[PDB]
Amino acid sequence: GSGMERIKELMEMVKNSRMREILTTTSVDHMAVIKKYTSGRQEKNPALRMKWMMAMKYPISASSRIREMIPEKDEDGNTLWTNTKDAGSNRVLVSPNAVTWWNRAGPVSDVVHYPRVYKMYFDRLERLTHGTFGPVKFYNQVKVRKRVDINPGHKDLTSREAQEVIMEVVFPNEVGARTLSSDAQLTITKEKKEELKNCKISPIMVAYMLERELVRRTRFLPIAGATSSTYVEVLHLTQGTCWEQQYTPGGEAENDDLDQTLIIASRNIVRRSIVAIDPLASLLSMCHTTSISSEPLVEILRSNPTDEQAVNICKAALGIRINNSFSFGGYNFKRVKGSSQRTEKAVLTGNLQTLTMTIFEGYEEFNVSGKRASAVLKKGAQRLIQAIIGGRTLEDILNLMITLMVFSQEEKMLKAVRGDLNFVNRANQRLNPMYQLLRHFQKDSSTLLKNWGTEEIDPIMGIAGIMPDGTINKTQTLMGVRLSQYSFNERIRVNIDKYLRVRNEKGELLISPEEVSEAQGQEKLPINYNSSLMWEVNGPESILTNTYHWIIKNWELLKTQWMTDPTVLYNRIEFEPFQTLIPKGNRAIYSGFTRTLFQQMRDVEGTFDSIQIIKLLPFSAHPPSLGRTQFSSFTLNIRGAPLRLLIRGNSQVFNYNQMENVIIVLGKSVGSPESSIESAVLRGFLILGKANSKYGPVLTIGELDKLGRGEKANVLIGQGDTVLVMKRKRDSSI
Amino acid sequence: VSSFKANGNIEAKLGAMSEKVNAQIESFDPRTIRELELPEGKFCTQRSKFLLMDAMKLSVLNPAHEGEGIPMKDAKACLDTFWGWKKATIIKKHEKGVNTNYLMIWEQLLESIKEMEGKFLNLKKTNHLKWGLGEGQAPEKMDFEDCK
Amino acid sequence: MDVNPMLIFLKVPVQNAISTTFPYTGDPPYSHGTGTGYTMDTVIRTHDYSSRGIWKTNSETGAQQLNPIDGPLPEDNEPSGYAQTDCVLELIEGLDRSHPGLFETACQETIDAIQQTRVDKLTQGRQTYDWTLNRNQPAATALANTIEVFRKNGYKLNESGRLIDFLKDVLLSFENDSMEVTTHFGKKRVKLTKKNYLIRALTLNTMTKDAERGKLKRRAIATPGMQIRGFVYFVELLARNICERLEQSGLPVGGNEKKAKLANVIKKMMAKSTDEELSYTITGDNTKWNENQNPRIFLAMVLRITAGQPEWFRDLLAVAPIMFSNKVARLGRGYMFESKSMHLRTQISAENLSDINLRYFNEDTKKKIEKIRHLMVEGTASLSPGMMMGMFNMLSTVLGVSVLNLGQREILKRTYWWDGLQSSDDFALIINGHFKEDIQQGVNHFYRTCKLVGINMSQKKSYINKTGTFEFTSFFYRYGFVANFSMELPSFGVAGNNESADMSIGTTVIKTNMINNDLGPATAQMAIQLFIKDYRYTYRCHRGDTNLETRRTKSIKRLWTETISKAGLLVADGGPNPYNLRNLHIPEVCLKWSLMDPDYRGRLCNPNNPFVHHMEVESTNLAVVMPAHGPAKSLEYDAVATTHSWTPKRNRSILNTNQRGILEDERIYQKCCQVFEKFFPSSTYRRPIGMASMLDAMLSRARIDARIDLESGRISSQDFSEITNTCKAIEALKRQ
Amino acid sequence: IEHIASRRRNFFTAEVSQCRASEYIMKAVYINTALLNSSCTAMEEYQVIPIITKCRDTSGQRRTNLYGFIIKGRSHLRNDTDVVNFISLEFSLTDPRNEIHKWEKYCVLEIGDMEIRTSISTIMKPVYLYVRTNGTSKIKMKWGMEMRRCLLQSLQQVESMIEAESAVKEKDMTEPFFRNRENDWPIGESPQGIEKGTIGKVCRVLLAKSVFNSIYASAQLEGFSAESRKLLLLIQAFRDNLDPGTFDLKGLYEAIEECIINDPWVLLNASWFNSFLKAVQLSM
RNA sequence: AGUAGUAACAAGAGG
RNA sequence: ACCUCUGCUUCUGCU
Ligand SMILES: CN1CN([C@@H]2O[C@H](COP(=O)(O)OP(=O)(O)OP(=O)(O)O)[C@@H](O)[C@H]2O)c2nc(N)[nH]c(=O)c21
Ligand SMILES: Nc1nc2c(ncn2[C@@H]2O[C@H](COP(=O)(O)OP(=O)(O)OP(=O)(O)O)[C@@H](O)[C@H]2O)c(=O)[nH]1
Ligand SMILES: Nc1ccn([C@@H]2O[C@H](COP(=O)(O)OP(=O)(O)OP(=O)(O)O)[C@@H](O)[C@H]2O)c(=O)n1
Ligand SMILES: [Mg+2]
Ligand SMILES: [Mg+2]
Repeated sequence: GSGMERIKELMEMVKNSRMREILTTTSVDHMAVIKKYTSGRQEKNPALRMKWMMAMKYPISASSRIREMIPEKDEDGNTLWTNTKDAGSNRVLVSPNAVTWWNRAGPVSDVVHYPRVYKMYFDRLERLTHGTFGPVKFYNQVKVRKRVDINPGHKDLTSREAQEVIMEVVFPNEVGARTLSSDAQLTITKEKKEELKNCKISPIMVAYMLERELVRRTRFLPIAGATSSTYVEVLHLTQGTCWEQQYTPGGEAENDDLDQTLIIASRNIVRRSIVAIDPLASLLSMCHTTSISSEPLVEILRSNPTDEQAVNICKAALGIRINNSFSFGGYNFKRVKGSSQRTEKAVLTGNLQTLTMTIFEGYEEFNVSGKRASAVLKKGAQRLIQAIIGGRTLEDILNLMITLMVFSQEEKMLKAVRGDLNFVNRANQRLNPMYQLLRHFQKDSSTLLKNWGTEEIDPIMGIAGIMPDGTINKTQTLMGVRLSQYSFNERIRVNIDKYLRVRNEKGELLISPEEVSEAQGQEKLPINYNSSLMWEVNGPESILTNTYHWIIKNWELLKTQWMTDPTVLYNRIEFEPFQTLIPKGNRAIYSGFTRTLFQQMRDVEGTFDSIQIIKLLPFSAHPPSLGRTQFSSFTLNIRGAPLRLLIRGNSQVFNYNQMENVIIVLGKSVGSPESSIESAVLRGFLILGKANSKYGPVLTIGELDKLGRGEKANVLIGQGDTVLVMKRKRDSSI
Repeated sequence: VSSFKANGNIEAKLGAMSEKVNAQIESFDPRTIRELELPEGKFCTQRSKFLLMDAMKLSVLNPAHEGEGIPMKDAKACLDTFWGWKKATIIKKHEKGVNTNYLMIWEQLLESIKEMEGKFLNLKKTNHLKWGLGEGQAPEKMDFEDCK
Repeated sequence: MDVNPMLIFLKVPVQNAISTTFPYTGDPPYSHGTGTGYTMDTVIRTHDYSSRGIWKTNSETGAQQLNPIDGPLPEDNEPSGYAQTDCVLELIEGLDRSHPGLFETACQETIDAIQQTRVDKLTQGRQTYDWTLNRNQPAATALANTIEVFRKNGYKLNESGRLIDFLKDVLLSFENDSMEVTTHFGKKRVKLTKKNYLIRALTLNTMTKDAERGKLKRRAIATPGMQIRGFVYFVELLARNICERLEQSGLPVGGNEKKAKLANVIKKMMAKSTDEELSYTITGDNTKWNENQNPRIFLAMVLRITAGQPEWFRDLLAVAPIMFSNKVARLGRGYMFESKSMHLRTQISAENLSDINLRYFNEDTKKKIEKIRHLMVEGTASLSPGMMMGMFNMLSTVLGVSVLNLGQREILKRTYWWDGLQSSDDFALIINGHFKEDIQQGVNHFYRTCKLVGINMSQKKSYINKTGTFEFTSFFYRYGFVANFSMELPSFGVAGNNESADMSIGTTVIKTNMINNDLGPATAQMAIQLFIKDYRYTYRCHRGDTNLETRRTKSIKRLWTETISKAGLLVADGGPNPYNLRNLHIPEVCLKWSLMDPDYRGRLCNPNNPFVHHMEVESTNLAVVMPAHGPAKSLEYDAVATTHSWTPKRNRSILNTNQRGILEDERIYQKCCQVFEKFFPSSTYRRPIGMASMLDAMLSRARIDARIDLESGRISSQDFSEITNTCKAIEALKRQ
Repeated sequence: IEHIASRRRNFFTAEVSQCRASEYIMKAVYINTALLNSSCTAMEEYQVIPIITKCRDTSGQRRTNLYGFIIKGRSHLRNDTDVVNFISLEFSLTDPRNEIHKWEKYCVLEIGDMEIRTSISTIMKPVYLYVRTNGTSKIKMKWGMEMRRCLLQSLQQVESMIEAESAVKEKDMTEPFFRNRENDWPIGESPQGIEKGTIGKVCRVLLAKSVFNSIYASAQLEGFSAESRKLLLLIQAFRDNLDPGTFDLKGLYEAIEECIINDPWVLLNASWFNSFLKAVQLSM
């Protein structure tokens, strides 16, 4: 009697004039309101109210039908239900003894569908049961707040694709007009439809769980290590304020996460290696010791098809064949001939927006292949010189065109952005310029297409054309856009020198380490370098805190060495990571400044300052170079934002707190070491004490050169202070 | 509003507003600031719901008696450990109270326990106990029109 | 030795032990009795701050309306409402210039929203002033009442299902000569005068705020009716869309995201500074933010933000500010009086305050009533100035941010500059300059500019120090945010939803705090133990082997003695606690699944059970919590639906009132909605669309369902005919 | 990490479980639980509630403790602030007459005698019964029922101090902190000056603070704690060399001071703030 | 009386 | 007297 009982119920209701009035005068639309009509209020103090009600005999509201399904009194004479109707419904008031009764003695259903419906939940336990624990380590680490994924096993659908799918799976006949384009949608539907046939769990719970499962959800969390969802899921277990619990969840990685981590590892290794005396030797060492989730980096590099500049430098070193390309918009980009160079510049979008953006300037040629489409591209500086394109469908040729127009960096696409497009997230975090544009013009190219123009095509027919419509067109096309139809995938043997320059067998320069992106990303999966060349605690913030913590804890030895044998101190290997945080162009001068200042402190007895030494020491670690520049600070690149470390006194980055007697680096204690004359702030000058108008007006720093041995001044030294300086009668060579 | 174009509007009104409108900063030096001032009056008095440091317990070790877990049974067992009763006297008055009533509540209580049977004890609503529990002390509620 | 916990601060920085300064293990303050006193207080103060403005009598309501805008400039530091239109406009223009295309985009999105929003969006509020009853009601009930009374009086554009059409009805309803509603003496039709009706439409009901921490004294809050709420909604959406793209806005970002944004702002600031500049931060708050905001200014802001946009949308958005300019406050529940001599007590109403003899009142309250009398109109108080608590959080935020935006070096060209972050009235201002004198001047420039737009920095609540430490809405920064675990202490307990929801909430709270508020592992373990004990006592679900006596002991003991694998029993079924740190994120039912006697499991998880009260996907596994600070939050939890997913009984007090009839209406409605869902199961997931009646849709569905069932063989040919027969009889019966 | 946590937890469980503040927790939880349930189920009955706790000696044995009795009044509690009146009747060897201001609301009875013997002979001590009318509400009973949360407030702070040192030392400082039993936090004042305590003492002092915040919850405490926090923060800014300034320090002092009215716990907290200020002043 | 604390509770409503 | 009903429901807002 499928349909029998419900139509009979309906009959009875329509026999009541009131109910008939409601059902004949309430639109489906208006049902959305009257569905919520109530005198009942959302409890405002549920904790108190439950403590109150749980003292009562009949605090629970149950379906009327409970009266048919369980006894009125149990074996012990407890009343389980009553006939009192709960306010505003036909539910009845029952005892908590009714719940226990049901659970010991009620009807037994089969639970076969439970694992599948609540898979998202059960998978959590599966990962944990098959998880492996390593040691706990104790240290301070900066946990930086970022947005991370929180639900492993999603299918990367938008809420409207999920809805569409869930409508098909759970309520197919109520779908309405339109149906599913995507094939992802279709194979999920079938799988789920097949998994959940004959399912008797409430469709509400099935839809709820499907929605939780299928849609990617994120959250902003403080997170020090691996950002993958399977690690996020156990953040409470693996990360504490002063500890890491090494752990590997059961199950496979995502190929996406591994690829992403491989790139981060390879970039980290390249950047660390470039600052060693023998980059190639250092890079090979790190390649050979590093693992990603206990998989050797060497094996990943042999088996993994990722084409990226740092990855390829590592592959070359290891004698692995490379496809001299990178990824962009899902398409693989082999550079045939020419080259260019990375330069940042300001750029007004048609959105009406200023934006620093790395722009490649120069002549280049690109073979481009995807899984459905391919093309030949010729490029200048923000110049789409020409794009010859092919594939399976019109669709797939289009989708690559969009990508290439955007890839050009042309003004016409720059100034075709319309509506909401920003380059910083809500949290003020800078986003990828190019990926933003790509996602935009894939949502809607109509402006882009109309803003581009057209071109009259010749009779060398075979060189076809595509119109601002998206239309196939014989005599006209867009600008630089044509249509046509061995060894693009083919991996080549290269050679690599001591400084990581990669060349073919013919000996042409394919890759230089300066072409490796400077972006410090966060790895989706754990990286263990297992290397003497890398701090045990990963990450840029940790380079800072680790280095200073290490100086301090070893200060007694390092001090004696500062006094007796500086040059050996400066060249120590523990300072190399820190060097990677300093802008390349500043390393030598920063070093020269620091060594000079340190020599001055030696020459001018009685002016020892251990904090000043600790603070500047890592900047000593580069072949020096003397100059005229006085520095008021040194720049450090942390996560692509410059922090400035003030030469004189405390800064946000580095400060000594008198009250705690600790040095605080990026907000973290790194422990403590435990006259007015300052010898190690200015090159060639001494600070005596507070300013004195006796010796004339307050000079900037960059106006002190025009003094002479013994001659004094007043200086705006920094952070609002004015001080009395003296140019030294003898200076220090270093 | 639609044709509005700014041109020194804030600057002009800043130039017309008295210097008495300001946020002068006073340097804060904890060496020259005073202690907080506390209120004066009668001395503060205890207001916990139960005694704290001055409490005294009657205890039974490793209780085994019938009804171990039932409060009033445990209570009887604890009471049984004290022999040294004597006629209750008042030795410190609740100045605003009917001290007689408190004496009588205790006597009623003790007796009702000694005589009790079962797991729970409910006391008779004597005049002294009613008083102590504010029985009937709520004013009778009336319409304004009838008492205005 | 006398113990003094405060002495810890001699060694430990205050921020690093800040947790101890939050006494959130005790009950927070509550009001008892009326809020009428607090309502009069805010009405009085709001007028006092604007007292040098211009009075007018409203043509439609007769309300006395004070207008301090473009009034005389402040002459001292007392809180002022003398905001200056041209100054506000300069600031908003400044915001337009700093962010080209921002206004246009936020407007575009708001327009799309206006076209797409369904009337039922207004069901999402909490307690709502219900003008048809002159009493508060749940938002959905208040919406239904307005719709019903509207249609009976001839307004029904809202039948479209579009919010904007309901908004049209609202404005059109004000033309009515006499709006009819029905009161319950049985049932009486009552005709409101045009003036009566408009006053009720412009009403915000008032009550006192309970359970607010950190304050000796109480204050009043307000709830608008349904005529106001739809318009405010769209103004605040527009403002939200703007706030989301301002680097200086603290809304609507929440905890971690807010902290990330603040940290970025400091980082930004310091990068843009020179090494020679001093930098100071004000930990900032404003005096009586809401009382000094002004609807007329909001009107200006809205017109300026929406410049160049279609006039229908400008005028639609301007409605909320106009209504607020013309608002009145209900004065609350009145007062109680007592006669010592006659041992009696009685209730007077707020309405009585118009003309009651003043002899009954203490001097303070007598003075209040005297002051309020000239504002009273048909039982309410005229309140043209101010916005009342939290009504335009986002638009007011836009005003504060606009001042922050002024501080750019290239605008000021002074020896100082500023930036910062603002959320409502709370702010962190970072001022930079060469010398301390520059800082002072910059602070004065910022403060005085704020004054010119009715923002009054609280001198006693705000302080300044060199940049590096600061506080922002109970987030403490000491060269980076530190934890404040005590803020969260109230959330450690039994939530009071049900046995299933509460286990999941309890373990999640522990886990979340380990991640976010530096809840260390040992204390987290102890939190598990403390939670389990409280859950067991609350729900009387002591372990089956224990010898406590409750009303549940005997039935749980039987379940226990009869169970083979006891480790599989849920705690609520007398089972053991499985939780430790590592599995806090695993729903209990999952955790114990493999360890359960198959029969218990099949009962516990029986989908046919009568306990679980499912309703809607969108409100599935959702609880409401009230944090120690701030608005009610929806809380998602992860749990398998079982017989433990039950619903506690409803309040029955209404049975003793004239409003008991409502219970019957609810029961009928629910019965109609339930049967509807037997025909349209998808309606529990998404909301169904249509102008068709509920009955017509169910008839059409039965017929075509019965036909497919027939072909596919799920049903006999006999059954099938009876279905189509029943349908025909329903068709007929529907004609009387 | 679970194994690490349990070792530290055992240290914690000891310090806190044996602390007298934990006695008050259990009294409060038992009394409020019994009063709430009785209030709900027996609205017309003057029902008796024995004040009971159960503990174990360090020497391992179970003991049941009786302190006295509560008599519940009628209890038609509707609003969450609605009052249930009750009588408390509580044993004590304390003679109130030595400190009567402490006992304004109580009528103290003499009800018996208690023996103490030694050698040359013995001594009888009077047994008093502290009797008073009192009241509570559903909101206050609910929070009293939850007073175990006080353990978390103390231990979370203690554990944060252990962890902070552990990060810098790169090892678990739990055992060193609990065992090196060196006096390494200022927690009190004697006539000679500032006294230091071990982490164990800090735990119990912070626990007591938290427990007293719960027993003596008030609006006075709320306002005092929020406003005095700003002054604490200003002092900290000075000690960090961040050159703090105020805009209306006078108004800030008045905002703190108005919250100190009559509550013994807030009065003491105000006094503590003053002692802290003096001690800081002396150190500068 | 007591709770409390800027206004309430110390049962309300109905018969 | 006694009977009946009620224990968040004339009072808990906003992004
Ligand atoms: C327009 N582009 C972009 N591009 C390459 O595109 C690749 C990926 O694009 P991208 O936006 O730079 O991303 P990338 O910096 O790798 O991402 P991340 O933020 O993770 O560092 C890079 O390896 C970059 O060299 C180019 N490479 C060359 N040679 N010439 C070009 O004109 C361009
Ligand atoms: N709209 C709205 N704003 C709120 C609400 N609660 C708090 N706020 C705002 O958020 C601010 C931060 O609150 P907290 O700092 O946590 O508490 P507080 O006691 O007001 O602040 P302190 O002065 O720091 O003690 C408040 O000062 C208000 O400006 C709320 O429920 N609604
Ligand atoms: N529970 C709350 C608390 C605050 N607010 C909003 O937040 C503003 C700032 O709150 P707060 O600083 O606490 O109060 P003020 O109104 O500024 O008054 P004052 O600071 O002088 O006490 C309020 O005006 C109001 O708009 C709110 O809507 N609800
Ligand atoms: Mg404020
Ligand atoms: Mg505020």
